[PDB]
Amino acid sequence: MFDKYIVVEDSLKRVPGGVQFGVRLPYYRGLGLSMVETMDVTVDGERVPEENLTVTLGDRTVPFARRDDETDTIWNFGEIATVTARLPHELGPGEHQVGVNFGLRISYFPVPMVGQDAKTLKLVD
Amino acid sequence: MFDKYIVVEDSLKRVPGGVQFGVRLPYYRGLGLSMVETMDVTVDGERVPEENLTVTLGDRTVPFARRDDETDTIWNFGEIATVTARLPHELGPGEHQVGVNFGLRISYFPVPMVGQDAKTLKLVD
Amino acid sequence: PQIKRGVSLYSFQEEFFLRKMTLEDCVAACASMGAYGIESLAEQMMPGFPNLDDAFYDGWHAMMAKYGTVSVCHDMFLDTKKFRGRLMTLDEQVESFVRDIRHASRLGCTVIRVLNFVSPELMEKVLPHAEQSNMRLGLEIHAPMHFEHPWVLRHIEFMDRLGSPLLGFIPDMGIFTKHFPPVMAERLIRQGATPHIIEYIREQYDRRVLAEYVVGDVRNMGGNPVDIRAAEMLRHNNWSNPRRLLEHMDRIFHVHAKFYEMDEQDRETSLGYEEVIPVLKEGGYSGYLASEYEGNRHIQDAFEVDSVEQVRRHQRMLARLIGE
Amino acid sequence: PQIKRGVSLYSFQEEFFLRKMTLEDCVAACASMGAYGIESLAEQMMPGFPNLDDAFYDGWHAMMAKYGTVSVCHDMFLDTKKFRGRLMTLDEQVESFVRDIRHASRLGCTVIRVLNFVSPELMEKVLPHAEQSNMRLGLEIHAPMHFEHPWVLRHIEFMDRLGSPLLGFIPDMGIFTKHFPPVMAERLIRQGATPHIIEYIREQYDRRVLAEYVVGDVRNMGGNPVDIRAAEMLRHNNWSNPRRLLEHMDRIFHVHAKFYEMDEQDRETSLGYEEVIPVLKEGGYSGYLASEYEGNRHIQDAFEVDSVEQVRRHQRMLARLIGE
Repeated sequence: MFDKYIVVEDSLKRVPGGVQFGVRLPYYRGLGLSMVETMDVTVDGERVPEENLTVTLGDRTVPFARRDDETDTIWNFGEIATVTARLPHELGPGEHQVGVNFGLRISYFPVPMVGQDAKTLKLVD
Repeated sequence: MFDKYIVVEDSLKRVPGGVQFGVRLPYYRGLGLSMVETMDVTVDGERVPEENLTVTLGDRTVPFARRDDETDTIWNFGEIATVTARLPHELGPGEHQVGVNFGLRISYFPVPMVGQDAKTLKLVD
Repeated sequence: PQIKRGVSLYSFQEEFFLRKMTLEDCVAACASMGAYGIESLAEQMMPGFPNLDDAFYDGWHAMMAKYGTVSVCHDMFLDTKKFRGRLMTLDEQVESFVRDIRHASRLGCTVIRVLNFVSPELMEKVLPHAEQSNMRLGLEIHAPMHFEHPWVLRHIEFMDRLGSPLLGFIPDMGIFTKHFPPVMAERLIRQGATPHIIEYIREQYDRRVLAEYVVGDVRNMGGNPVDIRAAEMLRHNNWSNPRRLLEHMDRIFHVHAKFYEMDEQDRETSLGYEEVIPVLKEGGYSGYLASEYEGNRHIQDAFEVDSVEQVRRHQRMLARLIGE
Repeated sequence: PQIKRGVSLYSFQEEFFLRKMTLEDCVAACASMGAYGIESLAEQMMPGFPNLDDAFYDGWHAMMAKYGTVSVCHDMFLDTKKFRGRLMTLDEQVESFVRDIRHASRLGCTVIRVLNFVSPELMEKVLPHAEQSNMRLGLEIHAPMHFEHPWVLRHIEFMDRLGSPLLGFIPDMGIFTKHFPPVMAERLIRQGATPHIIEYIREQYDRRVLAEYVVGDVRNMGGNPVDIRAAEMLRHNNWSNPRRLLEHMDRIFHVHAKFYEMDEQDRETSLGYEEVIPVLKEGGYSGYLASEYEGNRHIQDAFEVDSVEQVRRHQRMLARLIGE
């Protein structure tokens, strides 16, 4: 659900070693960060490995590979997290494609619950 | 179901251009031949194409490719059919492996119903 | 004291398949158990059906008198997929069903087991033929169905509007599957399943967990294809409320006393016989319980099959629960 | 004249997600329709749960008084798979459930919506804590379950032995899914489904044909991956017997008036409201019907969402069927 709102418009900004952008969770309530089981990120069609990913929720920045220790860190309903991607080369100006594929470990649901979205974003300075 | 009884012991005999053997249907009642949807025959691991296979039930011998027209030719419960396999070379004496893989179009069942068997038969003279 | 004991000869399919028992052998075995009510499968042990001649049927009548047995139930089949690439027309199906109505009339039967997948619409269209032979139509209710499944609910609608006493049900005891049947589980492990995974599955079955949770759960814990097939059997075996039978007693014509395994205690090891039979008594049921042994297909890979012995124990158990 | 109207704030998720409606906006919308009973999802529109302070809860109490609304029901969640590689222990689960009992106690609610998948064994262990807050625990019954499902049957077994008036049920109207929801089928075609096959699937749904037959038949007719997923929804949407509710009236604490689409005629397009509401009247129900709009997730790909308008129509429809 809410797939069309996963990648937030106008949120792509350069940071040292990569780019950041805004992401919303495709689920109808808050969920502990530890149950965001998979999050496949693509920039310009290239997959960004999990070791190069961070999620910022409110005032908390966590490496994506350590989310298991965030059992009580809530991705609140509709809260925008800032995802930071370390990239192997600097990004030029203009528009770029950002893809996100979610898998949620939902306890009352037997298989990972899925939502997916992709948008073309311009690099805002 | 009835898988261990599909290939009938001691029934392998030479005929012109191949071999014949006895086959029982792995189902608990008689069934029209037209619903034997697949019958994959292997001799010594080699697949015998469907055009080189015939089925004899009682006094009726039908080419396997024409079984669709046998809507009322019944494979009776427990009845042994004589299956004749046209082969590309004569079979030497002694023991050989015979495999049969059934798929039955059973009307109250959603997917092909399956049964499988293989036995080593000696070419009896 | 109104429940009568019978046997579906389907119970003896293994010996019949191997030509160890003839048809008359099966009826003979039945009377020796005091199971005088006979349920039969024409497409299974009377080759030549639906073209049986008066000589056959009169002979069946003479056999019944010799053994003191009674021809109770005929079990129809409907091969709607007989023609490749299409299904039968509704009109073609009525013809197939009438074969079975005629034969059941000619067999001396009082009821037909109408296959569970038969449509309300086909039942309605063949009803006049049933009326002509004063022949009852009992829809088998088998797993995962039950008297509250919408398919049966829709059937109940049709029978409620039409109001004919010839339309009804045959509950099959697999809708009262209290535990995952032992003989099924044992074959699954013999087929290569993980015994630890089987144990989880059997435990979860008793807990009544949704089948789909169990499927994904067995999947998630590393189950093999056999384990997956084992777990997915939870979609095909179900418990249902035995007291629901009280609401429909007038439409329960006959009962499939399905069973898989009678232990050395004259106890059925997985089906809820001890619950259903008291209810039938509460409801005044006066029909037959017909042993419907299906254990053969599960044990035959590793064990000799003895359907007669197995039926003797089932019949002794039925007598016990009935109170005779 | 005792059935009361309420709304689950879950209905406004689209506007709340987009920050188009605040939490107070949601209660405000509710009072304008005369739906004074509020069912809420703490993990959805109260960030900071379960660490809400007395200022929040006192503030919620003051809001209720301003709108004349009544805080009826809290919807709990249980994240048993919170820890990777394991499920919560029974002691950890009680802790999660008691959080929700405390919060529901502090929110002024009289009942908790207990997730359908919660085990009978867990219901039993938190019961003494429920007793301390005079808090009812209502198990949601939603598709493909129903009041005769063995999972619910097993729950009834536990509640019968324990004998507590605080244990009960929340029927969810998806078990009265009379037709395959139109908005589901329409989204399916937008996703690439074959329209004629969607029509076959929708047709078979009304016929009550077994889900597994329809799936294999759609597979067999050449369905693409989207068609197959469409057919398998028949395993997740079901019809059930509306009169079965009369047997459980003492345990129906609250009802999920689920809906997907109210058309311009103020008629719900696929759910059996016209059958269920008369039964509740017949049964003496004095609880709430709480709007639970879920159409948003299906229509949002091609249409703007109007949860407020949709709930207005749902509430007008409920009022009519009740007789007010």
